[PDB]
Amino acid sequence: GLFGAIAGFIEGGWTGMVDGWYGYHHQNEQGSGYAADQKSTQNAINGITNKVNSVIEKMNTQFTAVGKEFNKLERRMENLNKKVDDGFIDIWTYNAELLVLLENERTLDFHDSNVKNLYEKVKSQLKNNAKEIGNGCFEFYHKCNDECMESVKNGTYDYPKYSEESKLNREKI
Amino acid sequence: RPKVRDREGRINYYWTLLEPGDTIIFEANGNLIAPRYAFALSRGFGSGIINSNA
Repeated sequence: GLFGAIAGFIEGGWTGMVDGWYGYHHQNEQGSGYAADQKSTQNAINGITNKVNSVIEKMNTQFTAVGKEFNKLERRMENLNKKVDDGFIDIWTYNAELLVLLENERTLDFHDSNVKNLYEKVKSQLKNNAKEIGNGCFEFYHKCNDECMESVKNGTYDYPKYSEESKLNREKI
Repeated sequence: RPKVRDREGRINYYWTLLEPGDTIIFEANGNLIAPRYAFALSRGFGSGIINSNA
């Protein structure tokens, strides 16, 4: 969208990944599988949670009786009351709807952010030991068993340990 | 007056609040509908009335 990851180069979502909002799909011989990155997902849940709880919990409301009843020689008062009520209703309607719109856009952009930043996190670890295949996917030059994958996931990857094999496999490509 | 509940006459109803220490005095030679029961209350604040069949 605003960062070109969700609905951008990553065409769609993974219905099989239930561990969270953001995650990984690996393809080492040992087998495939889906996982979630609980760090970014958890930070996103905390942020969004705080947003919603900030749009709700911030509404102070004193004890108030909106209704006022007037007679037939108090039409000025009755129309003044009507004017107050209608004014507040206008304000809250407008500001409420625009708030929902604007912050919905902001939320979607926030997810798009998290995914792009995650992709870049992986990219900066694999500079020459892999190529950018398709979209939201890297192909390795050295074979990366489960342990290695779970290494990319928790940040620690150890690049020079696999740099040589990669240097070989890359030349002919 | 036009018959309302079949009555050409009327009674105009009146009320007031009597704060502690103060004294209310009625005087009349006729046409008075005296009070029988009054209501000793403490106030409360800021509410309204509801008109529904719920």
